Amino acid sequence: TSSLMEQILSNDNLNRAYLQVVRNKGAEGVDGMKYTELKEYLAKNGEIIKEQLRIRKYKPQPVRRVERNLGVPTVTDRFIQQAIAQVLTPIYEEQFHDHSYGFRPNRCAQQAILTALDMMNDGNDWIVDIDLEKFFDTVNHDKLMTIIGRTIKDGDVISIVRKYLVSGIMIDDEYEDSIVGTPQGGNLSPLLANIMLNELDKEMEKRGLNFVRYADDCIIMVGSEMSANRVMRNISRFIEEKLGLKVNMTKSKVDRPRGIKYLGFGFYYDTSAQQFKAKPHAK
Amino acid sequence: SSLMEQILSNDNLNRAYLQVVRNKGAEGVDGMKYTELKEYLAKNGEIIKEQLRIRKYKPQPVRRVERNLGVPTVTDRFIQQAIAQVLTPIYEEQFHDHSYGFRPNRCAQQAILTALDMMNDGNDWIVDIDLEKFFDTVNHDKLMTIIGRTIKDGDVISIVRKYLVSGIMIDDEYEDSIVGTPQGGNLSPLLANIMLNELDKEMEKRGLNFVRYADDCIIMVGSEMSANRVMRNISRFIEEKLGLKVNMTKSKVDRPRGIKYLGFGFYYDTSAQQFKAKPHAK
Ligand SMILES: [K+]
Ligand SMILES: [K+]
Repeated sequence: TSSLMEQILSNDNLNRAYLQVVRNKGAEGVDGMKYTELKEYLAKNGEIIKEQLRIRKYKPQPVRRVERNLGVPTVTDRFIQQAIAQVLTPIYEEQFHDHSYGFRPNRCAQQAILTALDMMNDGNDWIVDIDLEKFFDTVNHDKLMTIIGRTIKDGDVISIVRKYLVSGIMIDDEYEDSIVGTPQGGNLSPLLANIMLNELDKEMEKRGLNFVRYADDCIIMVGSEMSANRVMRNISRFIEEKLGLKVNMTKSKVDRPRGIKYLGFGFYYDTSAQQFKAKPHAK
Repeated sequence: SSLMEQILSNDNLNRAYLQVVRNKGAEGVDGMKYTELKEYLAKNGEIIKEQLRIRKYKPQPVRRVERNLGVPTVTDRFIQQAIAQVLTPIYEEQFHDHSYGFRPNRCAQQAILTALDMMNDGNDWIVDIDLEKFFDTVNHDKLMTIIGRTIKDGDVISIVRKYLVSGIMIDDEYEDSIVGTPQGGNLSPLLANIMLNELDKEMEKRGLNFVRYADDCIIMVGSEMSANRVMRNISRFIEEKLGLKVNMTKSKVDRPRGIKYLGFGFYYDTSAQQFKAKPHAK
């Protein structure tokens, strides 16, 4: 991974990124450029942008704050972000935990719900529901880049990824309202969050915990109230002390499935089926 | 090494019994609880196996439960699961990538995502064909003939036909956006997918953009005239070639806002400038 920048800038990869970003549509960024204008802009500026990226002179624009609050990158920056993610995603898909489901290829929120239901119906129906503050509002950039740097050795890729953090990329959280569809502004930021939170997945696996995670939204299924309180404390301590993220103490809770709201779903006991099932909760 | 001996193998039966216990569920007509299956098979498994080998095993009728469900006895769920475990890998290689219902590693949300991608590519006239319940209308001989193209083991054909007669069908709680283990669906959804795969191949040959979840399919077309023509042609194929029943008053052509599919409604996100989906009011 010492020379990933030229893979990112290859003609095939950039053309795939352009196609995907146009397919994703979305609102315009701070430059007012519509997604239908990207093609003509890159015909004139694509080679200049490649040369700027090669010497770390490309300057991402700040995201446009759009009001749910969204940070929308310019369509040029979504294109570059997508080009970066197309190369890093296969690298990290080999590392990620099978119970991580958010913003990953061939995975979705319903899969996370099904796995959690299997866990609850096996007897692990004490739920540790840890609530985290917004990832990109709180993550330490140096800590994140150090974690990424364990795998990515290409300093040019490290450099532009850091610049996109400063630009304000963030996670579109409409999945919390059970919305299905293409997120806005999420070509790169959800991958970066998964890289950091993959350290949490590894810790929970090391502890033998049953969990599902969707971006920064995790639930842990344990067998007793005493064990649930112990896990709530230990994992909350780990997240704040080792990952430097922030736990919402009042919103985090231990409960039975009936009290959990997760990825827009609630849980209930089906007395005919004699097991827990899930359905969208009232909103 | 026949299909039936594969179904009755020790590894296959043990996996089937474990999965059926894991699936829990209500009792069938014999009153046997899922917690009683282990002891019953310890005592009677060899008799059951012998009866299956010589085509003398008799499935019990499903139990009507109330949304109406037909619940097989837990022994029959076990045998159905044992059959499905061998037939599923065979048919998984024949099935279409836009078939999502009751298949390993596939779910309703994936069908929604694929449909949304087709809609946002400009195919936002939706053909919404409504079929009467598959197992209330399918002709058993027609279904078994389609299955027989692949399954040549007469002992497997025999027991599958007997399960059709017993009344197996498809738990449709996914229509209410419910996520979880269906009741009574160890074998019936696979059989429905085997026949409806004939529709998938016909739609693929016609170059149509579609998604299907069991007997619930929507087709994404570029214009109103094209959508009505597809509705005409595909409804005719379903009735004439598959012998299924199309409900005229419920089979419509509409824009995404008028479609309810797998519990989801569709709307146009003006900020994102694209269609998205979310649970519809119920
Ligand atoms: K959570
Ligand atoms: K339909």
